[PDB]
Amino acid sequence: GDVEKGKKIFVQKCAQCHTVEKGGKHKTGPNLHGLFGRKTGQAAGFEYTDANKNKGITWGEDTLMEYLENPKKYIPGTKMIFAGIKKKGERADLIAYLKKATNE
Ligand code: HEC
Repeated sequence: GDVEKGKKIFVQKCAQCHTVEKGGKHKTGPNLHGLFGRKTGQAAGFEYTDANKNKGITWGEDTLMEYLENPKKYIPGTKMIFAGIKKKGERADLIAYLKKATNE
């Protein structure tokens, strides 16, 4: 995917609730640094729902593609209030940006 387009999507749809930088603050949602290859619910010091904590999948391109299409369908009971990104291209670009930004 396109990292620059993904950053624009992230700022538009995600950044109000999430930081990506190493040591970045929790906001409404957890800091996302180090997400790739990590199980659900593992950001230190964030109070996850039992639903997010117990989902038990590993974050990566495949699981983010499914989650971000419809978060509540993938993790029923999640307190992430976000309807989803319908378009495959937009999700792919956003995920390309997250793979770069959350590993810097
Ligand atoms: C605030 C209104 C949110 C918006 C907009 C987005 N996210 Fe979110 N997210 C938020 C909360 C409160 C939580 C915790 C959910 C819970 O039930 O405890 C989350 C969770 C995520 C996760 C999972 C993190 C993990 O398992 O460690 C991811 C990967 C995530 N959120 C990504 C994400 C993206 C990419 C967004 C823009 C499309 C986005 N979120 C919007 C709050 C909010």
